[PDB]
Formats: sequence, C-alpha cells, structure tokens
Amino acid sequence: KKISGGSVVEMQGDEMTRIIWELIKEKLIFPYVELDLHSYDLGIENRDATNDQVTKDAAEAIKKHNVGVKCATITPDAARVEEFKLKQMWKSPNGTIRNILGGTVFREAIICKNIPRLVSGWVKPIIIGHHAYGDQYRATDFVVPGPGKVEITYTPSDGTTYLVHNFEEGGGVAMGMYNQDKSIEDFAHSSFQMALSKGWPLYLSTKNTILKKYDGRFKDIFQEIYDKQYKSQFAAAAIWYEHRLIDDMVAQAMKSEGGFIWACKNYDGDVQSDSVAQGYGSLGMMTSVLVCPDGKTVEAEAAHGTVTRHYRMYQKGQETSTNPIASIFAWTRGLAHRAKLDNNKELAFFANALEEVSIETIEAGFMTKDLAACIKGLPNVQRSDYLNTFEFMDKLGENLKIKLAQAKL
Amino acid sequence: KKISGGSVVEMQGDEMTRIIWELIKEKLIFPYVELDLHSYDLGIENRDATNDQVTKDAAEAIKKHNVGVKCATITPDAARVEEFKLKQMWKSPNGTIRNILGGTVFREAIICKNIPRLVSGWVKPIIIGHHAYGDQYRATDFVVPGPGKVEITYTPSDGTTYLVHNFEEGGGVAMGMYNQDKSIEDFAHSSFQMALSKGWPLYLSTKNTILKKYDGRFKDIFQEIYDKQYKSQFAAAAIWYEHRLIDDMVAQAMKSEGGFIWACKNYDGDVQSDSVAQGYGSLGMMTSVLVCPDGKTVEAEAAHGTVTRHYRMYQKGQETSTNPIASIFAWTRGLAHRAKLDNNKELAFFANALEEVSIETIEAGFMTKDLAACIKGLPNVQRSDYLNTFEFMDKLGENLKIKLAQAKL
Ligand SMILES: NC(=O)C1=CN([C@@H]2O[C@H](COP(=O)(O)OP(=O)(O)OC[C@H]3O[C@@H](n4cnc5c(N)ncnc54)[C@H](OP(=O)(O)O)[C@@H]3O)[C@@H](O)[C@H]2O)C=CC1
Ligand SMILES: NC(=O)C1=CN([C@@H]2O[C@H](COP(=O)(O)OP(=O)(O)OC[C@H]3O[C@@H](n4cnc5c(N)ncnc54)[C@H](OP(=O)(O)O)[C@@H]3O)[C@@H](O)[C@H]2O)C=CC1
Ligand SMILES: CC(C)CCOc1nc(N2C[C@@H]3[C@H](C2)[C@H]3C(=O)O)ccc1C(=O)N[C@@H]1[C@@H]2C[C@@H]3C[C@H]1C[C@@](O)(C3)C2
Ligand SMILES: CC(C)CCOc1nc(N2C[C@@H]3[C@H](C2)[C@H]3C(=O)O)ccc1C(=O)N[C@@H]1[C@@H]2C[C@@H]3C[C@H]1C[C@@](O)(C3)C2
Repeated sequence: KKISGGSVVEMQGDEMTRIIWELIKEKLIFPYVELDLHSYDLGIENRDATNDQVTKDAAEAIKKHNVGVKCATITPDAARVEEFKLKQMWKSPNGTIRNILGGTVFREAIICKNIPRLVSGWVKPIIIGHHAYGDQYRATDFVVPGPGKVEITYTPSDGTTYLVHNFEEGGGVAMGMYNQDKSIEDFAHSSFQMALSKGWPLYLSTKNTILKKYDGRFKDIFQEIYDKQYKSQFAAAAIWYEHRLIDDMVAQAMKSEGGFIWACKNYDGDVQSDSVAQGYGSLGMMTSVLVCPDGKTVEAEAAHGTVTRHYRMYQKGQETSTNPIASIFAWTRGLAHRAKLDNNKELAFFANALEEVSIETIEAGFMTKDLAACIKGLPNVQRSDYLNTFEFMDKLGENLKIKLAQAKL
Repeated sequence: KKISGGSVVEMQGDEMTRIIWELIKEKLIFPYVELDLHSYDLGIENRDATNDQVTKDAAEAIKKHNVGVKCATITPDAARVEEFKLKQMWKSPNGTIRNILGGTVFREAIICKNIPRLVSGWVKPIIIGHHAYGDQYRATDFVVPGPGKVEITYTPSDGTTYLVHNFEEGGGVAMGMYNQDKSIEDFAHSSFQMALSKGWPLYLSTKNTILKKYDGRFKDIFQEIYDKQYKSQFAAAAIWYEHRLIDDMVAQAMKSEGGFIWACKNYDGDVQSDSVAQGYGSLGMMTSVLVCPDGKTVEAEAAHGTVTRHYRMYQKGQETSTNPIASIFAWTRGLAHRAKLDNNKELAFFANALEEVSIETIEAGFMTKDLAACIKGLPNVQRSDYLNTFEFMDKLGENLKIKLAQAKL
C-alpha cells in the first residue's frame, strides 16, 4: 500500500539533529514510503570505532546508488577529542564525502510568505554555490625571515621558472597556488546541471585581479562548455547564462526579485565550510545539496549543524524548539532526485506534497521559536507565539496525513 | 579680506570634470580664500607632452606640502591612444601618485536626507578602504601545458623550498605571491589614523582561507600596532577597534545604523580601481581620500571619472546635468586637512560651511538630474524636477554667499 521508493543511501548524525532525524523517519517517511535503504551510522562514536572508514563506505555507496541523504554530524576539535575520548582529531566527514564524489555544494533558503528576508524586495529563490578546494586545486604558504628572493618554477614531466619578488629589507610571507582545468570543468558542469535541474538562469561571479592569465581561464572554459554542450539545452528550458564581476553582481542582486543560480568564484582560497554564515536568515530554513558534474549523483543535507545548545537543554529534560525544515527538505530533495532517475511519479508527488505541507504549516501561523523571533524579535516573543520540537513535528504529521487523504478523492 | 589658506597642490583633469573644476574654483573658492597654489596640469595632452613626468612632479609636490586636490583624469586605452594620438598607453596617474606616496584609499558617500540609500536602515556614514597592490606586494601567474610539478622556493640573501602540486594528467595554471610586512603595517597605520581623523570605530574584515600562516599575520600586526601605539589614543576618542570575518561583517553591516570605518582585506589580488562600482548610489555623491600611514599627508579626489558622455553633449552644445558634489568635497576635505595642519580655524569653518551649504541645497529640493532619478526613477523624471550644471552651480553660489553673510552678524 506504501510507495516503492527505490534505493537511497542514508547517513545518520549526532545530537539534536539525530533525535529529529529519527522523528522525521518515524512520522513523515516510513508510514507512506517503502525504501531500499542503505544506512550508514556517521555518529561520532561509530566513526571513532571504525577509524572513519564508515564515512568512506558511505561515500562509495552514494557513488553506486546516486542518492544520499545525510544528517548533521560533528567535526571534532580538541574539546570534542576530550569529550568522547577520540583516538585522532577526525577530519570533517562532509569534506571526505565531497572529495570522493567531486561535486559542488549549492545552498538555498526555504521561502515562507510571513517570514521576512534579508532584502524585502526578494520574492523568488536564490541558490548560491562556491568553487572550493579539495581537488586538483590545493595551495600552500609560508613565512619569510628576511632579505632574499621568492621564485616559482615548473618542471615538465616530459623534458623541460618565474620570479615574484627580489625584495631587500624586511621579512614577509610567500604563497603559491595551482588549479587544474579539471576542477574548473567540473565546477561549470555542476553549475549548468543545477540551473537546468531547477529551471533558473545562471550567473557566474568573478573578481578583477592582476592574475589575468588565470582570470581568463574560468571565462573561456565556462563560455566554451556552454557554447558546445548546453546552448540548446538552455534554449529549450527558457533559461540563460551570463557572467558578472562581483562588484556589480552584489548591487544588482540586492535590487533584483531573485530567481537565479549564483556561481561564486574568488580567485584564491574560498574553502568550503560545513555550514553557512548565520545572519542571512534562520539556519533551520537553509539547505544544501552536493551535485556532481555528471548530473546524476546528488547528496542532500541540512545547511546547519547539530544544534549543540538545544541538545544540552534536551539532556537536562528542558523544553526545546528546534526547527526541522532543513532536514525534512534533505529527505524531500533526495527522494525527488530518486524519482527523477526512476521516472517514479508517485514518489515525486509525495516529495513535493511534503514540502508544500511544511511551507503551508509555517505560513498558517505554526512555527518554532526561531521563526517567531524572526517575525517579532527575540525580546518580544512569548511562549504562546511558537511550539516546541515535538508539538511542531506532530502538527506537520497531522497536516501531511490530511493533504494525502484529500488527494485520494 | 580673504582667508589665508596656505599651501595646496592642485592637479587639473580632463573633459567635463575639468569644466566643472574651473567652475568651482571661480565661484566657490577664490572669492573667499587666498591660496599658495602649486598647480600641475594632468590633462591628457600635457601628460603626453611631458611623457607623464608632470604626474611624478605633482606626486612629489604632495610629498612636500602634505595636501593635494585632484581632478578626475583619463586612463588611456587603445581607443584613447587613437583619439589624442598618444606616444604610449600611459599608466593611470592615480596609481603612480599612490605608489609614490604609499597610502591607502578610502571612499565615502555624502548623505542627504531626501536621497535614498542602498539600505534604508543606514543613518550614519560608512567609509570603506581596500588593501591593494603597488608595494612591496605584487604577484604573478602563468599557464601550465601538461603533466609536471609546480614548486615555490626562497633563496635567502644571507646564506640559505616547498611544493604546491605534482599533478600528472592535465594542464592548468599556477600562481605565486609575496607580501612584505611593510605594506601590512602601512595599511594598519593608515586605517587607525583614518578612524581617529573621523571619530568612528574601526572594523577589519578578513576571509577564512587555507593560507593560515598568512592569515594570522594581518591579525597579529593590526592587533599589536593597536596594543602599542593606539590603545589609549582610541580610548580618549571614544572609538574602538574590532576584527570580523567578512561573511559575518556583510550581514551585520546590512542591519546596522552605519557610522564606522571598514578596512576590507581579501587574501589575494584586490587591485585598486580608479573608480568605485556604480550600483551602490549616485557616483556624483561619492568621494575618495588617499591617506598616508604617517597621518600627515592626504590627497582628496572625486570617486568617479570624467563623465565622458556628458562631455560629448557639452561639445555639441546640448544641456548637461552634471553633479559637482564629489569635486567640491575634494576641495573641502583638502582645505580641512590644511586647516588641521596649520591650526587655521577660519579655513576649517569655511570648509565645513561649504559642505553644509551643498547638503542643505540638495535637501531643500535643488539637485541635478541623477539625484532626481534617484528619488523617482528615470522613466518618471521631468525637466522641472532638476537643474542643469550651470543652474545648480549658481544656486550653490547664492546659498554660500548667504550663509557667509549670515555668519558675519
Ligand atoms: N556536518 C554538518 O553538516 C555540520 C556540522 N557542524 C557541527 O555542528 C555542531 C555545532 O555547530 P554550531 O556552531 O552549534 O552551529 P549550529 O548550526 O549547530 O547551531 C548554531 C546556532 O544556530 C541556530 N540554529 C541552527 N540550526 C537551528 C535550528 N534547526 N533550529 C533553531 N536554531 C538553529 C541556534 O542558535 P540559538 O542557539 O541562538 O537558537 C544554534 O545555536 C559542531 O559540533 C559542528 O562540528 C557544523 C556545521 C554543519
Ligand atoms: N582619474 C580618475 O579618478 C578616474 C578616471 N576615469 C576616467 O573617466 C573616463 C570615463 O570613465 P566612465 O566609465 O565614463 O565612468 P564615469 O564615472 O566617468 O561616468 C560614468 C557614469 O556614471 C554616471 N556619473 C558619474 N559621475 C557623474 C556625475 N558627476 N553626475 C552625473 N552622473 C555621473 C553617468 O551615468 P549617465 O551617463 O547614465 O548619467 C556616467 O556616464 C575614462 O576616460 C576613465 O579613464 C575613471 C575612473 C576615475
Ligand atoms: C547579496 C549580498 C547581500 C550577499 C549575500 O550573501 C549571501 N547570501 C546568502 N543568502 C541568499 C539569500 C538569503 C541567504 C537567501 C534568501 O533569503 O533567499 C547566503 C550566503 C551568502 C554569502 O555567504 N555571501 C558571501 C558574502 C557576500 C558576497 C558573496 C559571498 C562571499 C563574499 O565575500 C561576497 C561575502
Ligand atoms: C554591505 C554590503 C551590501 C557590501 C557593500 O559594498 C560596497 N558598498 C559601498 N557603499 C557603502 C554604502 C554606499 C556605497 C555607502 C552609503 O550608502 O553610505 C561601496 C563599495 C562597496 C564594495 O565595493 N563592496 C565590495 C562587494 C561587497 C563586499 C565588499 C567589497 C568586496 C566584495 O567582494 C564583498 C564585493
């Protein structure tokens, strides 16, 4: 009687996001869907026990089945190394998975009509992605004690040098970088595939720098792959591609209506943080998806962390108000991609239905505390203005069952 | 009967900004001030005739007299090389002057109450500066044909190597950089001196990058020079200093009231453009000042170009509506700095009076076309909504004479 969903790689997480992960699976997914679920436990304890092998196994699983949904994990530091008595300070799992699959991360904010945004003029979505390290890119730096010269060199592997400074007085710091064309091509392919997947135009952002020969490369690569492999595909989808230099891109974007993909490029180390900033809107309403340049493999993930403070409240038995939208949308976007790969329209209908239910619920006046403060301001919110974690999950469950019952008339 | 203003280095410019430069000097300055004016003509023709020597002479003059006011010039390109039949494609004069004096450029928008700003929540000024090349900094880049390895090296001048990639398949692009501590110290000193000169707090913005050893240097240098040479100077001025990473700085700034100095740092090639963007507000209301790390030498300049299109209209005898505020404020800020160096309070009173007159005039409803459109929108402005270049200059003249006559009762 349930829907046959297919094969999905699951990755479990830590702390509060773990609690809510199991809530979602028990209340919103399994009652209506039957899955071929390949579950990997990326909790800090298990990762320590397997010496981080479980992370790699999960990554390869995603490489095999093309669909992965991940719960927020912990990136250990010294403090954590003490808390759990870890063997090593284990690397961030997100970076490992990303390095294995080789895609690009794109982040998005879920829009509700009664939730104010950073710019009031924004109506439509905005989806942002950065070209970060990993790769096939890498870099290095070091300090310089005193007078000397720093020079760069290149030794061809098949049978055969510049200068950056010959300074005299004073010390300093030197740095060198390399960037394969492959990472540029993968970044471009992933961007185009994302814009086609969403049906929005694509803008590429770039700085004006002294590194001219390097600046022109991103240009010519994006533009060429476009002219050769996506011109007509974009024509048929009524979307387009353009380049902007970021100084203009930011201003123009701030007085646009939204509705575009933003591929951000800084001609240096951008790195890829596990989470997005903090002051651009509620983090519970922000998602991320890792898209590979082949357009077939996808990893869905909440764009925030494990919410440690709330977990501390939960351990001591106190009332929490944690926003589950981002994780829910990890599940719904994963399942949606599954449906596209399988041409399973039941699954697609269910996923879009669950997203509609979440947005409708919040817009009807039922929300967690973070959104209530987002409306009024935290020094003005009262208890009657919001619902706790479990209350909100129950509300979502009710409204979902209702919508599905209506659809079956 | 006029005010004795002292020594001021003047630099004349090109095209429309030149026309308006002479208007300002004849209508707003010389009737009330008597100067020891060292005039250098940086018009494109003279720069070509002197092989750009006049630019250097001017720069040294500023080094001697500590005060320079500059009109917008032309940075020639191929087209210009044809238009004026130039010998070479002469370098931007602003870059030459800046390289000789060794300061930092700071940009600001003149606030009027009836002129909408990029963010409505902004009440107070915001003053922005970037750490750019020149120096003592420099960089380099180049393409890589195929398999090989790129490595960086450092040869000490006093008696004695890393690796950035050993890639196999594929070509790419490599790059190297160096940054003396001296440019960092000069950037910091200039920033602190600017915040003290204006009476606003100072925030330093920085990225999160893989170049860790290089990232910590800016940190420790700024913080140390602060702890040693400016802690009590900032205490007495009721201002403070803080660091932000730009991801948070942008968000927090967008919902602040303004009123701070913003020292922007990107761990790579920022370069220094002659002009600021375009979509952050009317360019006629934007200024720039070059401040040297010694806190004594200053160059005032409009933050826009020569306005070539308007000049084309003027050549053909058509009505123009060019905004003179930025240039006026170059004069007023130059004179103000002169007054501070000489403890000449007459001059300071006159400068602040002229700024007050400009702002009052615009706020009273008399403005050029760019601001009228800034209020309504260009498809809605009529001729009755604004005044042409000469009309507006005459209005300013009247209001200035009035204010001065009032002050003498
Ligand atoms: N694997 C991953 O994808 C990520 C993992 N992490 C891990 O997350 C853990 C904690 O990171 P942290 O620094 O706490 O950043 P978090 O995003 O985990 O929480 C940060 C703050 O943002 C607000 N917030 C975030 N999500 C929600 C939500 N769903 N509902 C309500 N408020 C929310 C809360 O503010 P308030 O407390 O004011 O309500 C919270 O304290 C660390 O161990 C880190 O390693 C970090 C980033 C992502
Ligand atoms: N030495 C310097 O400080 C600088 C020199 N330049 C030189 O300036 C010349 C032209 O540069 P350009 O690209 O035209 O940029 P400009 O700043 O000279 O003019 C650009 C546009 O901005 C608007 N604008 C700027 N200033 C005003 C003003 N005072 N009143 C009204 N509108 C204004 C106009 O838009 P609209 O036409 O829509 O009204 C104008 O067409 C070039 O030769 C360049 O080399 C460039 C930057 C600074
Ligand atoms: C347009 C400008 C006000 C810059 C906005 O910047 C960001 N906006 C985000 N959104 C988009 C919008 C919110 C959340 C979503 C929505 O409401 O629908 C998410 C992340 C960044 C972000 O990290 N931006 C950084 C920063 C702004 C630019 C881009 C990038 C790098 C940079 O150096 C320059 C600092
Ligand atoms: C706060 C964010 C919306 C970024 C704003 O950015 C800028 N605002 C300017 N103002 C300040 C404000 C207007 C004009 C004046 C006023 O109205 O009083 C002038 C220049 C830039 C600018 O060039 N910013 C660029 C860009 C925004 C950030 C800083 C910098 C580099 C970056 O990569 C990141 C792109």
